[PDB]
Amino acid sequence: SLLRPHFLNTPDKSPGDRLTEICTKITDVDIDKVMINLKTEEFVLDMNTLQALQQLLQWVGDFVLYLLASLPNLRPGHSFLRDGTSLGMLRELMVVIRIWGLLKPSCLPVYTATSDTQDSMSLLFRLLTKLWICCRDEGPASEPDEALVDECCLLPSQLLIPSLDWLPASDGLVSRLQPKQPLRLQFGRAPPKIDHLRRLHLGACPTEECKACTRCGCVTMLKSPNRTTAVKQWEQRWIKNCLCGGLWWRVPLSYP
Amino acid sequence: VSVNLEAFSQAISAIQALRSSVSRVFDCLKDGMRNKETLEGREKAFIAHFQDNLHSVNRDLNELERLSNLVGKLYSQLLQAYKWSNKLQYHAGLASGLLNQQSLKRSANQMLVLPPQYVDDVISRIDRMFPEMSIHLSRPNGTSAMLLVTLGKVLKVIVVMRSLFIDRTIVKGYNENVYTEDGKLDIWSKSNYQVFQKVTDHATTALLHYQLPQMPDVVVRSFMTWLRSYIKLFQAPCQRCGKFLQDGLPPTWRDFRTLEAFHDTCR
Ligand SMILES: [Zn+2]
Ligand SMILES: [Zn+2]
Repeated sequence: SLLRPHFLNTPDKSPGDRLTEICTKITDVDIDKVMINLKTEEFVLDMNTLQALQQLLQWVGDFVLYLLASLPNLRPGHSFLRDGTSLGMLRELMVVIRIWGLLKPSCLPVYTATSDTQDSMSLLFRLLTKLWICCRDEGPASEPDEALVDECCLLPSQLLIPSLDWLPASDGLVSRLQPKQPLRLQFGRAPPKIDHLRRLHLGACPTEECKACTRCGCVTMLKSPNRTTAVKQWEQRWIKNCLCGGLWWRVPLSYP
Repeated sequence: VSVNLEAFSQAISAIQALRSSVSRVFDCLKDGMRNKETLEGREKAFIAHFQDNLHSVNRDLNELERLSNLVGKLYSQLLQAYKWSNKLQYHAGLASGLLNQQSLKRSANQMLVLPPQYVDDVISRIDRMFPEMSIHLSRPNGTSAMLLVTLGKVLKVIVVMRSLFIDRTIVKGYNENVYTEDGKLDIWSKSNYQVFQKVTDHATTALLHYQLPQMPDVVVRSFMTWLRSYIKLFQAPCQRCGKFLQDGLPPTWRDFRTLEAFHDTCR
């Protein structure tokens, strides 16, 4: 949604669809060869919001790296390895991340690399294309070959797979309940802290107050950190609800 | 020498302290600001902890530098026996001290005779140590040995034993004639001064105090150890009032087990 095409070249296709068509017909394993054919004077932002997108792009890169390192092993990523569509989406985001990194290098995700002559984005894109060509086949279900398996075994050696927060921190009663047994509760008794929507690390005991979703359980801080540099296209989606749909519900501070 | 051992163990702990304090700086900065009710209070707490951690790193680095300024420079079976010997020796020293402080013996009962040669060997063994004390044994009256212990240019002590156990002591000054007309020891006299009569009284309490029941070598050795501390008469001040003179007396009381000077009025 953010990329506003400055001029309409090859009309009747919006630049989301041009990007998806171009990424689905060009199966090149290099990121440069995909990035060449994509009219890259169109993919321009004002270098302010482009900088403020850093944490979402960080989540994209970290999730891709976690997924590819998780490939040699039921874990938090097991479904995505065989879904061709989601891997296509991850490819498209890596390509637009590469273009936006060439415009401004501060928007890029960071990887702590165990080498200094490394292009980590191109490495992850090579492994992602080689995984995705498995699943973009018609009627395929191709089990991944051993070359990808050993290359993704080399990924903790080349980069550090960080950690990730997974959203449904389950405190719902319906999993806890059983038929023929009622829970007897008291009111107010209640029988690594991140903001999950704007991917900001809160402290050990967070100083700013938070909302929690009532269904999934994601936590966001209540007021935006920087009201000037705020990607309002992303923050204004979750004003009234979470993405899962549930309502927000203010959480009280600890004060330890 | 042992000072190099202590300086090296010291600087070992200095390196461990430096490393842990640097890691503590970076760990407390990893967590970030806590909550702490008042906003002003949380800012104060974070700033104080960071500053204290930085100061501790600086102190540890300085201590390592100070130790650097002060530093100076089948076979395994033998070293294992050496280590185990030192361990047993130190273990036995601690356990012996703890046990003889608290004995449960109430009476010797359930349900003195010595060669004078043995006395001379014991007292010559004491005279070999303490190079400022000279002990001169003589026996003018039978087997009861009489000792002249001169002490620096300060004292002449006449000790009258009875079967290798101290019985009486008389402390006289340096110039004072301890001899009678016939050149025998003057066993029964006093010392014309207030100070040395006080030190005779303190020496009689010293021989009443250091009393083991059986073994007398520790008694005479400990009495001479206590007596050796009187060489700093007229130079040591009292450890209670600071001054040298209470009623024109120097501190005549060298306290047992911690040889410190006191005026006897200052107990
Ligand atoms: Zn939710
Ligand atoms: Zn005093």
